[PDB]
Amino acid sequence: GKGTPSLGKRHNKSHTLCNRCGRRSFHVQKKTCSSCGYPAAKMRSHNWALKAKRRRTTGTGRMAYLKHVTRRFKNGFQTGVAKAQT
Amino acid sequence: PSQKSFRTKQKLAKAQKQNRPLPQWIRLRTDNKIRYNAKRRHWRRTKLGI
Amino acid sequence: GRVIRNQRKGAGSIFTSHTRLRKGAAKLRTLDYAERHGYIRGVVKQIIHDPGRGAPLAKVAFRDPYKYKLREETFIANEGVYTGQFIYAGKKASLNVGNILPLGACPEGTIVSNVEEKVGDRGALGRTSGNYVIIIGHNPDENKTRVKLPSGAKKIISSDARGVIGVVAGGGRIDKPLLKAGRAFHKYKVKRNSWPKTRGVAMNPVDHPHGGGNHQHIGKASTISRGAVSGQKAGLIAARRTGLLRGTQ
Amino acid sequence: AQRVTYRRRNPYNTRSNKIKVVKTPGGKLVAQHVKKAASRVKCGDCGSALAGISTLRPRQYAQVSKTHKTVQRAYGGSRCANCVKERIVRAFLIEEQKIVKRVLKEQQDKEK
RNA sequence: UAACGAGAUUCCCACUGUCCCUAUCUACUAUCUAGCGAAACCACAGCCAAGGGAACGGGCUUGGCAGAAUCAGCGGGGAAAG
RNA sequence: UGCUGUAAAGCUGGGUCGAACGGCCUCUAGUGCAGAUCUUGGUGGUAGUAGCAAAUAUUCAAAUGAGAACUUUGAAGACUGAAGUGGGGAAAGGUUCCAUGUCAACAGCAGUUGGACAUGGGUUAGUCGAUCCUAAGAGAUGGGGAAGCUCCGUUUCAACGUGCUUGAUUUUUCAGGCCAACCAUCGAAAGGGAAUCCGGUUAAAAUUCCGGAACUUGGAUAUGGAUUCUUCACGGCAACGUAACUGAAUGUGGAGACGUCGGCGUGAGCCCUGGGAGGAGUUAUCUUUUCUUCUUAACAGCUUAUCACCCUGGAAUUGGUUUAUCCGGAGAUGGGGUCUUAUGGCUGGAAGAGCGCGGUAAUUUUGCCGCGUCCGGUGCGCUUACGACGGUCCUUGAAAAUCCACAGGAAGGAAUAGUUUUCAUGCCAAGUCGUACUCAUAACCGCAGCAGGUCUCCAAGGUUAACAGCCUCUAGUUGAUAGAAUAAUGUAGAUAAGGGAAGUCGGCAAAAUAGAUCCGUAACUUCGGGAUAAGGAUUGGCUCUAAGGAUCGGUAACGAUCAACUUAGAACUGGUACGGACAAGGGGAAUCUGACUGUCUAAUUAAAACAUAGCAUUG
RNA sequence: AAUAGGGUGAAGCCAGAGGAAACUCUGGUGGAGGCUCGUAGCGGUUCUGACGUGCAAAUCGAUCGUCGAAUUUGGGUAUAGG
RNA sequence: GCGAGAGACCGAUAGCGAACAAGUACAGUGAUGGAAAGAUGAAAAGAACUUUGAAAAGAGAGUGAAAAAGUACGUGAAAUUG
RNA sequence: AAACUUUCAACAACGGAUCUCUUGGUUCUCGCAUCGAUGAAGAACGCAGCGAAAUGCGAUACGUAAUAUGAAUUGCAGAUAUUCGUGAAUCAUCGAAUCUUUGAACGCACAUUGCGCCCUCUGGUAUUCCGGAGGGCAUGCCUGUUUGAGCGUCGU
Ligand SMILES: O[C@H](c1cc(C(F)(F)F)nc2c(C(F)(F)F)cccc12)[C@@H]1CCCCN1
Ligand SMILES: [Zn+2]
Ligand SMILES: [Zn+2]
Repeated sequence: GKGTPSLGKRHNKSHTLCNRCGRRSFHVQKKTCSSCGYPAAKMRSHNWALKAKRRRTTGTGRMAYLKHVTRRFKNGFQTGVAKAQT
Repeated sequence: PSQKSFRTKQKLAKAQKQNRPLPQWIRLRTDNKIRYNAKRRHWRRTKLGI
Repeated sequence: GRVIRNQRKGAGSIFTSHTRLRKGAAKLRTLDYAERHGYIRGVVKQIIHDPGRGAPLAKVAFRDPYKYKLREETFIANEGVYTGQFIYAGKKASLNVGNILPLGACPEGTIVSNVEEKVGDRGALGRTSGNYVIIIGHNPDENKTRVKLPSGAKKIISSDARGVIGVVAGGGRIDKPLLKAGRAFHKYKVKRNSWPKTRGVAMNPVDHPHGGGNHQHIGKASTISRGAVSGQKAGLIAARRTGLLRGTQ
Repeated sequence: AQRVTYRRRNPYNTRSNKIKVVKTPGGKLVAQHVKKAASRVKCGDCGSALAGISTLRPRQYAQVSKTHKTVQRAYGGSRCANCVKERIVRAFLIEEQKIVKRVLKEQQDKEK
């Protein structure tokens, strides 16, 4: 009754893909993501889930801009172009 | 279903292209460690969760 | 224990009223210049059934005194009101069934319905089928009128409060037995989720103060103090007396 | 006998998913989807169906000439003939009685 | 308390393998073969009688005895398994 | 291979192996395993054992191949039996679709086969959906709470328009005229809603492509027609008609827009059937025979209706009238008309299409020619749509976008010319996303190719009350490891002398009854029931008889023609059979208990428990 | 959005008979009901049947309750751990 | 976080979960949960060719210091097995 | 006596222990201060002559410019590629750029590749309609500008 026969009536997704994190944690009826908290301004994160922070944090993606801030700082945040040596 | 969203159809397009065997000229490269594509997926066995 | 059904009704999740089919709120006109100083005339267009109400409602069309417009009002139909009847409302309106008059303009003994508790609230008293308000007397010095409510209580209202002359239509509804659970189901299907009722003595001690025991019994007096708290007020609240009512009160 | 299928994705016998069974020039039997039946224009006074006015689905009234949607009379496509007749007589008699009540009133506004 | 009841109970008619008291028949197994091929469980293991013993032994003591490898059944024991 | 030590252990011979390691004096510790139902990994006995047994069932030959119970083709035998094992979809899956190749692993036997493996191919829209609307509801803003994450509120204590409409101006400035109750937004691939059909075509797509024929919306815009000198049309007593035939602000209405059941009527598709023109089958005998083709889309015109309405007239001797008794001096019957066009007919679309035959071309891309495609009938038939009615409720059975009409009379209009795109014709455009396939005893969820679960459309012949059961046509499958035997014990199913519950806690299980027609039917009762009470008789086949109707023709009470299955009776007849398979109540006399219909412990309790109407009390 | 085919035969209506009246009786018609037999459906009584390392972590077979409403059901939506 | 230097630290069941396409594969509606997996050889020199086989393979041969290193790859213990 | 069972040895299996490594981990110390509306962290989808992943990048897409260096890349192929040279390869360096759809995410909306409006240019006989290109339109708050509102209020 409550096992195999009832498990056959599962064809209505409670969650769909999230637009912020793309993870399929976006609750359809609540219009909220259970993973990242979208559409709230802040990202959902808790100190009681330290392993969850590992999965989605700085360094787990591309860091396409923070990659180069260290290299730009070491040169004093240069403006201009390089001069060819004589 | 036949009636699907663009976002759904776009995820299913990527899933087809990642579902291909290893090109064999890759096994001849120097210091190569990949023997086969380890991320294969069959439709009946593992679901996409899309 | 657990939160009892008494306390679950206040949150109002599944206990709100089913209002899809209702035909509008039944109210008198807003008290305006015409009603305060003279009278305005309207015509009854419809007499319709309002789901959840025993009294039929009347749709009465009035003219807007200030702009070229028609105003549709939802009145509670008094018995004898018909479609095409002219309804006159105001201080100078005449004493005819269906007319809306201030209480001071009605002689003693006048049977009036949909009476205003306060001047301009558009009707509070005697709105259910077969019910009405009797005018007991007037106090012109204090500008007050004494009325008798359907419960038998006497109330003092401003003589400027309005009411509709006659008895609310649809009376005698209670005289027929429902005869069926299905009839009560259909009765409450367009009112609210309050039926059927499980007896509290038939529950477990979590569910109700009356639950539990190796026989079904209340165990303590079912008359509960007025100063008791929510979750305790199950039974006869602040009962002045109990038992079969014998004689006059 | 040949059996038919719906021609659209709706598989349910709803009010807008009604079909007829039609034989085609190919000697076939296909389903033909039937639109919802039109309702008659009715009088604003008595509620009866107005004569002389085409029965169309509301957007289709835009696509027909004016003679199909009206009758050459006052309140032509709005009220029926009998309800217009009562308006004329009531307006005439009541306004006539308004004059008598005025002349009568002026008789009591100058002697008592 | 009429009507109703997959509610509990007693009696009567009809009916019958429920029984006296069992017999016979059919299909699928079981059985044998080709292919395929698990699991529970397992201190070591596996014949009895008495004795004593943690007071009901497969093992100890004293007797009876004791001959390869096995197949189908079976449900006494393993104070069987869970 | 041995030696040393009581021992923990140390050293050594031989084999294997390939890059580091030891003795002694000290330091240091994550330092010694047989157990912890220890942890992780690996391997046994059991054991070639249990088993691979639901869904009726397969067989012969040929081809392919190294290999065939299982692949392909042919022949046969079967099943699902239109409430399908058929043909589609919604959810869900995501390439499972199609072609070619292919068999290491998977398909609990096999495999040359596959939803497996590999390489490629494949989804075409102004008209089908989404998109738009609002539903229950969700939720910004102004504000008000809260330390705050945030909560409340959505007509709300707000100075809330990214307003429109014109004459314009080309001066990219303007002049004004009206309004702003309500109005952020999201919320339906089953509600509402602009518009497409037929024939053909692919290996796989088609209401999407090709051919033809249409339609809607938005824009531009000319010609014809129409109108005006009585400026913004005529006709009809009227209902109202038409090719058109000004109309601002504002207002009023209508459509969108609505439960359920009952019988009736009409149509459509299907079923049934006659003639004729073809084709196929049977032919020992018979059969003017059995089977089969003979079709007509969206769209345009004319015509077509119950209801409703108009004119005439004035009604008791009351008449008209439905299967169902409702209407009429508030105007019936009669006579004459108007309207809706649901539905049918004719014509165009359109025979040029499709279908069925016959004759020819050819490896042949692909064909070419000829003929026919016609005229009816029937009905308590089945399904479905609509219509006019009737019943029912202490139940009266959404909203909005959107479209139209009317009221109003602002403004602008002619004569040598003026207006209008609601009349006809013509020109341009319609973007975005989905579109393959499964929808299930193998494409979804149950760990799986699981006897479970999962919403819906179409529905042939016979028997019959029946869409039940049984047989068959179209379509689809023949899938489920197999072979040989037929012990015990089983599982599922049968029968049984005489007795008939003696068995057992207990008639548990089985048996008996069963359809229909006719007869007969008790106590008790809330008068409705009990009741199919109980208890009896009949039932096949064949040959007849009688009754029950329609349309025409003027004691027409008659003739002519046509037509559906219902009922009743009689004779004969037979191994006394006959609802012959299927289908299908056992009954009676009482007690306890709950009034009844209904509900719950998904997965051990369905009850006397819960609920209920009714009664009463309390605020 | 879905729900074969029968039985029974409530109001209302038509006709006839009896009666002084108040009224009564008979034959039709009609098609009511949380009525009834019984399919699909929904449920799950009994065999305390099968299976019980199953087809299945609740199924299979027969038997059975109910089957036009307090009915069954898709989707949307609301209610969230004292 | 960025950049460096170290250690009486661990040495692939240890040390971070991760020495490897590791927060990967995979599970769950979701929050979350979360592995296994290093080593041929100095160098592919990764076995040409003949022969049996439908093929996988086998037997010769060949490369290599070694095939007692053949990718099911250094050494190759025990259970278990011929 | 065979077979069978058990024990032992040799060889071969099963399996992956032991030994030896180690671009990894862990801990300690030293030095530094550098994310984002000038659009970050993160996500999705794409990009190579032949790529699935990892790594890199964004329609200029395993990268463009610049500076330095000085002859490669490499599994195969190939220059309309290069060698006493503005010249191979190079995240060597890096100061100039590109940066799809998003995301605090900003026209509104978003389970939709949904729906607007403004300016300039352009095509279709167009101030109004349809198509294309480029540039714009969020909220709170601050300073200032302009236009306003209120018998709150001063003057004539
Ligand atoms: O004061 C009495 C009264 C009664 C009632 C009644 F209850 F019947 F509706 N209505 C009255 C009315 C009335 F409202 F008009 F009905 C007015 C004045 C007196 C009335 C008496 C009764 C007898 C006649 C005079 N009025
Ligand atoms: Zn998210
Ligand atoms: Zn009218």
